Amino acid sequence: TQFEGFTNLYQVSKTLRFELIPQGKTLKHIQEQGFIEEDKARNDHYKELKPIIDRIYKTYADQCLQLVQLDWENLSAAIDSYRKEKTEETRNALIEEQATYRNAIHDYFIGRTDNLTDAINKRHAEIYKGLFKAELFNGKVLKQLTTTEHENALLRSFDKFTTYFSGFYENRKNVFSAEDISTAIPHRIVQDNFPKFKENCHIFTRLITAVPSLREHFENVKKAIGIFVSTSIEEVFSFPFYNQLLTQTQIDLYNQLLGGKSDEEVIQSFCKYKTLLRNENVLETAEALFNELNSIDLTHIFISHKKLETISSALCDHWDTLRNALYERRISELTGKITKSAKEKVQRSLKHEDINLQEIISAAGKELSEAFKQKTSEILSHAHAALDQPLPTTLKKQEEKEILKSQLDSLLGLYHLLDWFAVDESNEVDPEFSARLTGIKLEMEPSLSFYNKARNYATKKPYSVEKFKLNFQMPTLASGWDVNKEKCNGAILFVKNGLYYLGIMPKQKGRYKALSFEPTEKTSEGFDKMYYDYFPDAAKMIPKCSTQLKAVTAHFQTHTTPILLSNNFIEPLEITKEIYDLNNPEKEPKKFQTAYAKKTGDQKGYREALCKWIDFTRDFLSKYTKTTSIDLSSLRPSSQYKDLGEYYAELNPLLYHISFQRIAEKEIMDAVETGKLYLFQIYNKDFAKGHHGKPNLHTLYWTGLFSPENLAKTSIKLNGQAELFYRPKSRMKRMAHRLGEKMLNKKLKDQKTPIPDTLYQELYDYVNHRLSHDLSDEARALLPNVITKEVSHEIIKDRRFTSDKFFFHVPITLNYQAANSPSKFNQRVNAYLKEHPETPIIGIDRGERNLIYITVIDSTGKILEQRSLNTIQQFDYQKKLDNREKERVAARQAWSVVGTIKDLKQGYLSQVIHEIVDLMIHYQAVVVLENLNFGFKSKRTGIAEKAVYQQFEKMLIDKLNCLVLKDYPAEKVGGVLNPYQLTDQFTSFAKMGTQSGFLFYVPAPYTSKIDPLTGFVDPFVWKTIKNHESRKHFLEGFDFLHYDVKTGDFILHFKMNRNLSFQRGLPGFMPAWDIVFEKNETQFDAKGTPFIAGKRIVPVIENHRFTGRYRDLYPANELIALLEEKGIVFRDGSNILPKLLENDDSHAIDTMVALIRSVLQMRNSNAATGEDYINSPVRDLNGVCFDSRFQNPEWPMDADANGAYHIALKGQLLLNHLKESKDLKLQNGISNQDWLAYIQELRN
DNA sequence: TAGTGTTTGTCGTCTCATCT
RNA sequence: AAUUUCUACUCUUGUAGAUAGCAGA
DNA sequence: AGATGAGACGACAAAGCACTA
Repeated sequence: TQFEGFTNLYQVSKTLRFELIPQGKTLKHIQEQGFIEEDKARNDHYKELKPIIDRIYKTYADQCLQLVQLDWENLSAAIDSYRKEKTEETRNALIEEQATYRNAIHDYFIGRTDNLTDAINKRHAEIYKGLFKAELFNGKVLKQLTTTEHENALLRSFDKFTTYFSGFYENRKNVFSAEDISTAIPHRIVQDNFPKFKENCHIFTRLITAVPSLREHFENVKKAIGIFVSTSIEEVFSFPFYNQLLTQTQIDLYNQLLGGKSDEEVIQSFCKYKTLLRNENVLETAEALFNELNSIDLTHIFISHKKLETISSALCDHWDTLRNALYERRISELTGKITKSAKEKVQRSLKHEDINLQEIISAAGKELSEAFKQKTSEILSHAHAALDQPLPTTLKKQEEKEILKSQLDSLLGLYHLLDWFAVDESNEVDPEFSARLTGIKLEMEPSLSFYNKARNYATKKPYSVEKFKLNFQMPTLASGWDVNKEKCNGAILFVKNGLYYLGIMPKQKGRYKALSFEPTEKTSEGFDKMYYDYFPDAAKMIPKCSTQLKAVTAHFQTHTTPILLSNNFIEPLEITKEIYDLNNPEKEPKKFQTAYAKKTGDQKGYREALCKWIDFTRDFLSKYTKTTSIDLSSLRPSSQYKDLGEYYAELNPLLYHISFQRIAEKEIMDAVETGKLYLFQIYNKDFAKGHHGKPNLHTLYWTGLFSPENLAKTSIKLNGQAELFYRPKSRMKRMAHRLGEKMLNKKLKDQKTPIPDTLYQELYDYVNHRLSHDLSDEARALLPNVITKEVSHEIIKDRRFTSDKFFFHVPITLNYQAANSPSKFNQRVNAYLKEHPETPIIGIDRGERNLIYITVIDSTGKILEQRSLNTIQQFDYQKKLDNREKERVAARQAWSVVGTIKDLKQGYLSQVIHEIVDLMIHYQAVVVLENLNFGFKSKRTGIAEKAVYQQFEKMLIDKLNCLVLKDYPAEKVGGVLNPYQLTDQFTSFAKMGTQSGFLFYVPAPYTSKIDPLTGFVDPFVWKTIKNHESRKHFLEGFDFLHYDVKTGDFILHFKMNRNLSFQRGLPGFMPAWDIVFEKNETQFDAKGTPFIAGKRIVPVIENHRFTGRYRDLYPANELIALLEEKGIVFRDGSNILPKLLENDDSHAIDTMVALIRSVLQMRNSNAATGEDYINSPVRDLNGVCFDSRFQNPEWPMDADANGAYHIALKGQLLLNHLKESKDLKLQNGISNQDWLAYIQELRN
């Protein structure tokens, strides 16, 4: 099983795009006929027609909801039982009960409810059937039903033209669906409004029982308005009335009984919403609510569990403190022998329940109240200071964009604060507080969309990529390329001197005139027209065109003798009665399908019927008009065919064929001149006259589609259903590099270091002698290093959108001869890997000093190669460009900068995809990524968490589904004819497992802070130790600390069976460890650059601000300094820890604990001095601790090298587990304990 | 009494309940 | 600063890589 | 928690009907 055998496995479809350049006078004819303006009127009638069409849905849905009468008592009991017992049995009971009620509403729409009679029930089915297709435009559905006359007009306007309404049809199915989707009407009734209405009835009866005078008072309010005159106040708070609360007019009356594109558009709309917040006095109402919390009962003010961790991180040291403080106080009030089961019950309770504010204060201390008060006034003051601050006049300057974002941050900050409180009625919420909070919470709700709408207004490019499809009054334009359907579709392809032209023939003067081109000899100069000949699928076409004809069926039903067909046949086709009888039996399993043989066993009759059917099929192929000549004899004899499946799989490729015939140039040019044909050259900058160099992949697909070898034997299919588009020019400010100016390169003379953006713009302005300001000192120093360029020719920025452009979307099917879908791809991958035990591993990790780092390991774990992918094609992404982008973010903190950073990240990951696939193909290795489910990356990494990287994995999977290398020849596997198929088709981010073809996924955590020589990891959770007694207990856990006089290194023997309270719970292998304090000698690497052994970089300066700045540290030096200062002897090699405890000095003990933490900190980095390395605090079997500063080629170079290398080892673990296991299945994830045990057993 | 302009044929994969 | 169009770019009226479009979040 | 199973939807030429002479 060669690695090159992973090709032609399953079909893959791609949609190529091209820009159509009108040829000759075709643009003049199109403008004269007004096809573009009519299509613009069509796409704009879409929005005009959409509300008109919605009248049908609104009316029909409203009419169906008027007859709904249900007993909601069962649904209420399922809601009560789930709130009563929080068990998974009551949850599934409620989920099923909701699905039952949703279907009860759905049966009113489709007409399958027992509550309505057959006459009414069947009338709804006749409407719901044609409710999501072209029957909306017939007026038939409207004839069953309510509309303006403009409706008739505009619905008649898309008759036989419902293509644009495709996705819209799905959006309307989401409205009437019975599934548990929030877009639907049944879901809104069952799971949204009824729990609200059910809660309203409970709030009502509780108030009336406690305060009976409130009953007559509520009744007076209902009578004084005029709503629900036939219904008393007790009945509107009873379940049967909810059946009359299913329509908007009734919902509006119910709610009223309770209640009584441009720059200036964002300023006028926000200031209108902003000035509305003053009149409602929502700030004064909010400031009054949070002031109530100082005196009201806080046992009924509840905090949402979904926000408790966020509040803990915003008001306390960590996210842990609140959940932990509540845990300790609840364990403090348990009864009897507190087992470990009772503790786990308290843990699980804190994950999914709302905590009242009093229990939080009683468990966290008075310092939370001060944090709650300070944070509340801080947010309220910023929102108060932003409502009176006026917006600027325009968004032209960045200083004016900043104040708009600043005021939105204050508005979103208050909106964030209000979502701290639980909204669900499951808790005993305060009467007045919950009403006043819910009021201002809903009045601050539009501020969230205003934040996103405003950020999108200014994080958008100056373009306008909006386009509308062109139909040319052709309902099925470019639907199929077949020559027979050429007249009905009107779309053909040409090719001339290597240039591909698209031609379409519009209707002539409102009528269909067919252009009959005359083929000539190849010696005649002219175009070459594609003669697309197709026959979709024999399995469906042969019965339809031969024996499923209505005339044939009628003749056989009425008459018995065989019939002859002389229509659409070169020679008449003889059809017998028996072939029809076999194709039309009295049982569902026909004798043709394997089901008959499976359920009967009559193999002889099965084979005889199959042979007769195949003979009839061959005769039909011979006798049919279009297939009479297409190489029918190439098939194998009919007798030995096993089943119809293989015969059709063999016959279908032979039916499809593409041929080219020379057509005189004069005829095509005269057709274009007359207006009968619209020529369009297909252009993608790879057909330009200035082109030189390897082309795009889509250009290669297009070229190889029409290659002679592909024409002779199909491998790329030209599918139908093509589309044409048109993009109006969208220019708002035209800038170009005109002749005589001076262009500045965005790179220095080294061609790898990009200029900072602001410095580049300033230098470009200065070079053209058009800068008023003097050059800055840094810019002046940078100027000698930059290279400027003269303008040879004009270069218009964003020239793509300075003129109207046509477009052509054509789909292709790569690997046409393969199967429709992959069949157990992972099993084949595992078989290949098992049969090739020496296949290397590729590990990819996101570093911190580089965006993407990769290391490849062989079967034995040796590093074959470690490379940095932060520089691609002579351009530094991480070390230079992303650093300047981050500096610009820190200097301004705008939105457009963040958007540009995201776009740059996406582009860089695209280049990384190319590099990864290149390395894959070179090494024939299996690539191991990291699954984003487990762990998260620190903010120091260049790549974000799960946002950009997760899309990168999907893009890599898609690339490897059909991988073509442009340097490879077409014939060789990997070229455009035989692409590599190395991964299964992507389905979903959650659905993909630990393996996807040659892509493996291993858990992210525990891959970087690991000693590559020993597998040692820092076991202590330093956040646990806080007090002096904790430090004493931690320090007394270790066995001894004796100073080796001969080597000058301290040895701190530690056993994993100690200090379990401070460990992370991962023993692994190696029960005992020997932590070593390296003597600070100056070691030399391969390059000879000196470095101090044992050097550590620590950020601990102050307890809270322990990350302000990194500090140098050499643990041995200050260890011996402290020992000398404290008057303790250590040169004798005696134990030191008991002496330290005997000294009982808090400063010495705290410094010792800090030293242990620092020495156990392996990854030491300092961006200011360009330092990033890992130092092992323990010795391996060789007797030396790892030090990446030695730059040993066989060991990781730096910390990112460590991460990538250990990801590769995790992938190797998975591969070895596969190899040893008999079954071809990969273990679902690797446990941290299991991985640690494996690596520590391997290293030791 | 023609003639000019949407449905069908069966097979493939998806997609919600479901036996084991 | 020139792109089916997205990123980065310029000795090269273009370069390297990626690119499955339609409708809608 | 992996299955089978009924039902629905994509593929596209050509058969085959809705309007006009």
